[PDB]
Amino acid sequence: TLHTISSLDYGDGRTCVCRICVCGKHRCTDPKLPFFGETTYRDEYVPKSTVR
Amino acid sequence: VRDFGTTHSESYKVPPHRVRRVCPASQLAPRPPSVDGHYKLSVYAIPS
Repeated sequence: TLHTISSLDYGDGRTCVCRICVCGKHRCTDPKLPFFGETTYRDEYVPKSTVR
Repeated sequence: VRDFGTTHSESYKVPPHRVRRVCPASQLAPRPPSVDGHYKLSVYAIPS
């Protein structure tokens, strides 16, 4: 059965759909991963200058 | 005193009416997730 509201709550008045899915058919494992990438040419051929 | 009860009538009857309650997760309409990746909904709007 559904548990108490205090257990389900995060502590701010909101709860996740995974805790309310008593049957376990639904899932919420959808994190976010950024695109961490830069090439050699952009990294090391930076604009440069020097004194004559 | 005979009840006139055939095998078919006794074995097969009108099935009782019952209510099956699906999980509230299927009841609740989906929404895009929050920053943590979990779909967060208000506690007081939990259906049944």
